[PDB]
Order: sequence, then C-alpha cells, then structure tokens
Amino acid sequence: AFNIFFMVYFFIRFIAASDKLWFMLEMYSFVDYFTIPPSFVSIYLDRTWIGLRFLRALRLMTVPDILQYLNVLKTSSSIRLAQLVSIFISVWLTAAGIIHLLENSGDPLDFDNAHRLSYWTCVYFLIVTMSTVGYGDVYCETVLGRTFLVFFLLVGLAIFASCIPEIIDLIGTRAKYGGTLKNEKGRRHIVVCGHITYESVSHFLKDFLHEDREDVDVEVVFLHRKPPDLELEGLFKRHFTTVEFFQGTIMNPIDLQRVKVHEADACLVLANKYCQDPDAEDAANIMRVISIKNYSDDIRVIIQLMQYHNKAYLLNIPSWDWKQGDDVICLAELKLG
Amino acid sequence: LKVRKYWCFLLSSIFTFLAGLLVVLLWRAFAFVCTFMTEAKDWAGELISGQTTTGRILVVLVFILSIASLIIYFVDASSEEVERCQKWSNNITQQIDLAFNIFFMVYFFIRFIAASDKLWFMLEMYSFVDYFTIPPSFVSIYLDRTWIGLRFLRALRLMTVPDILQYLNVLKTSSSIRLAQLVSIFISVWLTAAGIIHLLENSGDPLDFDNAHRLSYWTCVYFLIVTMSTVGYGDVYCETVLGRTFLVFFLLVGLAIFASCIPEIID
Ligand SMILES: CC(C)CCC[C@@H](C)[C@H]1CC[C@H]2[C@@H]3CC=C4C[C@@H](O)CC[C@]4(C)[C@H]3CC[C@]12C
Ligand SMILES: CC(C)CCC[C@@H](C)[C@H]1CC[C@H]2[C@@H]3CC=C4C[C@@H](O)CC[C@]4(C)[C@H]3CC[C@]12C
Ligand SMILES: [K+]
Ligand SMILES: [K+]
Ligand SMILES: [K+]
Ligand SMILES: [K+]
Repeated sequence: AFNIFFMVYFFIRFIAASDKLWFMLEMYSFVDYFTIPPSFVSIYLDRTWIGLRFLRALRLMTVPDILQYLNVLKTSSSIRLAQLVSIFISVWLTAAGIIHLLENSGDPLDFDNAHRLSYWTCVYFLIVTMSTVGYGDVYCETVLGRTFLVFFLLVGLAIFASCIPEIIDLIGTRAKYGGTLKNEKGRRHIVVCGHITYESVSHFLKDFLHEDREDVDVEVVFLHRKPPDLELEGLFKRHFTTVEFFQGTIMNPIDLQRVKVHEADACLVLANKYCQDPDAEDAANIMRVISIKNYSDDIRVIIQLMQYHNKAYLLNIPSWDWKQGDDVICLAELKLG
Repeated sequence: LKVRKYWCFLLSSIFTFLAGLLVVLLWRAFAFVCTFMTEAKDWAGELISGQTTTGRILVVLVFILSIASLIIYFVDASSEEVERCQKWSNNITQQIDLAFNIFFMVYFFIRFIAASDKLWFMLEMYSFVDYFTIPPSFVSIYLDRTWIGLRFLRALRLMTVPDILQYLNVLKTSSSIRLAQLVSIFISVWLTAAGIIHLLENSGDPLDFDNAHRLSYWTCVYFLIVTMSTVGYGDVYCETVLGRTFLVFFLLVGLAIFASCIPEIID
C-alpha cells in the first residue's frame, strides 16, 4: 500500500521534472528504483527478501525540504540545524542497514560465513565507528562487510566530525538573561542603562547601596545589549535579592515593556567618560532619552552628559521637564566648575 | 530477590514530582479563585545567596554535605548486589543518608520560597535531583529494603560549586571562574554517567534481569574515561540492551564535552 503511492508520487515528480534524463539519475529516484520493483517481484515469487530496503532511510534527507515547503522553517539557523540532523540520521541508519545485510547474508556465492547480527547492534556498531572509539566487541567478519567499512571510514568519519560539532553550537544554550521583570505590589525599582561594565556597575552599586544613607527598598534593574562577562555575572549573584539584569536595548519598545519602564521610579543613563568621540557618545545617550520619553512622557530621567553644547538638544525635547525631576549631569560643566 | 520492588522506588519519585507539579498549578488556580510570603521570599533569597552571616554558614554547609553525600554513595555502590533487604537500624550508613536527606528537603523548601516563579522552579535541574533522591529514602525506610536506584544523581550537585565559591567571593577573576565551571562540569558529568552505566549493567535488562553484567563502579569510571578519550580498548564494554542504548546517546554529547573542556582546562 505504501509502495504503490510512492510510484505515483514518482510519476508526479517525473512530470514536474524539467529534463527527464537527469531526473532518472537523481538520488531520490535511485531509491525508488531499488524499493518498489522488488516488492512486485516478491509478490509474484511468493517469497520475501530483506534486499535493499535500508534505502528507505535516505528519504529522511528531504524532511528539511518538506518543512521549507510548508514554511515551518524560516530562520537560517533552523534550516541549517534541520539539514544537519536529517543528513546525519539518514546516513547513520542507511549505513547500519548495509552492514546488517552484508553481515547476515554472508559472502556471495557461498553464503556459509554468515555473521548473525541484529539491526540495532549494527546501529550501535556504527556509532562506535563514527566516534572513532572502536571497542571491538562487535566487528565485521565477512569480506563484503569489511570492504564497505573501508569506504565508510573514509567518508563516514568526516560526516560525524563535521555535523555533531555544528549541531551542538547551533542549538547552543538557552538565553540566560531574558523575559519580563516580575511585578510586585508596593515595589519600587529603577532602570539603569548606557555604559554597563563591571567597573561602572560595581562603583555605582557601592554608592547606591551604602549603610551611611537612609534605608530604602529600591532595587536596580540593569538593561544592556551585550551579555555580561563572568566578572559581572558574579557581581549580580552577590546582589541577587536587590539587583536584576536583563538583556536588551533601551531603543526597543519591546525591551522597555520587559523592564517595566512605565512603573519605574526613574531611569538612569550611564555614560562612557573614557570615549574616543564625546560627540558620538552624547548623541547615543540623547537618543536613549528620546526612546524612553517616546514610550512614556511622565518618567523621571537622569542622564550623564559629556559636553554642555549637547544639553540644548535635551532641553528642546517637548517631554523634558526639570520640574518633574528630569536632570542632566554634565561632566564638562561640573568638572570645569 | 524473588520479586523486585524497584518499581516502587521509581513510582514514588514520579508521583512526588507529579504531585508537586499539580499542587503548584492547583494553588495558582486556588489563589485565582480565592504579606508574610513577601517578607519570607526576600529573606529566603538572601539566605541562599549567603549575604548575611547565617547565609554564609548555610552556603558553606551546603558545600560540606554535597561532597559528603557523594562520598557515602561511593561506599554504597561497592556492594555486589543492587537490591537487598535490611533493617534500617542495623546499618549506620542508611542513618547518615537520612540525616543528609532531611537537610536537603528543608534546603529545597528554602529554595522554593526564594523562587520568583514556582512553576519553573519545579522543572529546574537541581530540583529534579531532589525529586529522585530524597523520596526514595523514605520509601526504602518503610519498605525495609534498600536499592541503589538513581543515587548517582548526587554527583550533579557538584556543578553548583562555582556558584557557591562566587557567593563567598572566593572566585574573583574571570579566568578562575571559567576554570572552576569547566572542572565542575566535567567531573559531575563523568561521575553521573559512570553511575548510569553501573546501574544499567549490574541490574540487567528490564522485566527479565537475567543478563546482568557484574561491573564495579570504579571500573565504569575507568570505562567512561576510555570512551570520552575515544581510545576504546574494548576490555570493558556494555553488554545489556539498556547499557548500549545509553552509550549511543552519550557518544553524541559526552564526546563533545571532553573535546571542549579538557583543551580549555589545560591552557
Ligand atoms: C548504478 C549501478 C550501475 C551501480 C551498480 C549496481 C549495483 C547497485 C548492484 C549490482 C550488483 C549488486 C550486488 C550483487 C551482489 C550482492 C551480494 C549480495 O550478498 C548482497 C547484495 C549485493 C551486494 C548486490 C548489491 C547491489 C549491486 C551492487
Ligand atoms: C521527567 C520524566 C517524565 C522523564 C521520564 C521518567 C523517567 C526519569 C523514569 C520513568 C521510567 C523509569 C525507568 C523505568 C525502568 C527502568 C529499568 C531499570 O532496570 C532501571 C531504571 C529504569 C531505567 C527507570 C529509570 C527512570 C525512568 C526512565
Ligand atoms: K580515536
Ligand atoms: K579502539
Ligand atoms: K579508538
Ligand atoms: K579495541
């Protein structure tokens, strides 16, 4: 019942083929040549043979094509991952079928040195070979089995060494920093963005959380684009109950929702004082204030500014209001003062 | 050993995980249809991170019994048999195991309170270790018989050593933190995988248990390092169906760990 469907599917593919000569030599059609015709012969002969039924595993390499036809796979990484997994599994299962047939049948024209091996033992034997472990508990004994193993060792080992490392890093690790900040009743928090480094965060947290000042239950939420390094991650661990970090940009309205800017007491924009171009640094920080004010107008913003002539741009923003608590800390004005 | 009660140990661990999973979901529904918790949640989170003086003691105390729990598992796996019945009062090893396990459940409860969301906490990797470790101890207490079970999961607790050292500010530079993470990950995976091989090979195939392969735990440790190095002497190899099945999955991922951790540890 399955084979008759595949021949009419083969005929449909034949009609759709642009050139018939190259279609007959296609890899997929070669699978159908050695699969369906044996079924009819076994029907007339009233006897069954395992034959080359292992070639059905080669049909798994068209799964990424099938998923792309239905638009299930969209991003490039998912397409690459699907191709590598499908190729590795199909080759692994097909090679195990070849070993299973050659070993169990025995040498041709005598068929007296048959080696009894289960198919799943051959699957286990194949993965030991591709990993280059080679226990030797299971090994090929027939001439044909060893002959195929010689060719497989040349090409099969390269597939394992190229697919598995690329599969692992493509999967990667789950995003450690992400998701929305959990809402709490009667909770006060501030959002700190801009120049977020280990030196800037540690210096800020020491001054912000000092037992010489009044005790207030305000927690700090950090938003930055680049993931933190190991030193910064350890610092956040030591302040687990009062400091939270999220990965994202203040210019993305989605990320502003994640950190709950509209519910924050104030937004603090740190600046890179040791920057090559003070004008470029000031322009980036000014755009951050515009993004925050665009999301909501009644949010207190405190921003570190590098040069005084850039202060006019912030003052000309319609939503900027010094009465409501918006402040500009100009390093050039304060230092020279 | 006429009838094996290993299913009772597995059923209780599955039931405990399922009961806790639905209770959290039911409590969310119960809360939906219907100040101390907030105060306790902040206090609990401060304790597990070792911010206060009592928090530092608990974090250090967690380190001490994490190694101790694994050590008593080594002497427990040295037994020739995997299943045996004995009075709990006769052996002092079971008594010490109970003393360590009761601490880990109250430590689990403290971590549960400190958790921001309870649903994701129940699915955490660390909590999965506690699901299959402590509930079997109580079942073995009532059944008056002991089983090796999944006690090898205690080695997974070693991956929190870098977190413990970071809580106490022992690790400061980035290189030391990276080195601690790689060493802890490699050792925990190596010891856990050896425990899986030791259990599967010694127990035998399920529902028959007649093809058991007698292997010591340290032989499995030696077998694992030969596998990850891709040397494969073949003097020691898996014979059971379940043992080979796990080896197939380990060869896909375990070999990558060795090839990525050891070169990075050396330099
Ligand atoms: C594309 C064509 C020309 C390639 C050559 C045809 C191939 C596929 C055919 C022709 C001869 C056939 C082989 C003849 C003899 C044997 C030995 C038997 O115990 C297993 C099958 C096996 C190994 C056959 C496999 C398929 C085979 C190799
Ligand atoms: C997270 C949950 C859903 C995963 C599935 C539950 C797992 C952990 C449980 C359910 C069935 C259990 C298995 C049932 C049978 C056996 C065979 C026995 O000789 C060794 C233990 C072993 C191998 C058990 C290991 C643990 C097990 C696999
Ligand atoms: K090798
Ligand atoms: K070898
Ligand atoms: K080898
Ligand atoms: K060998």
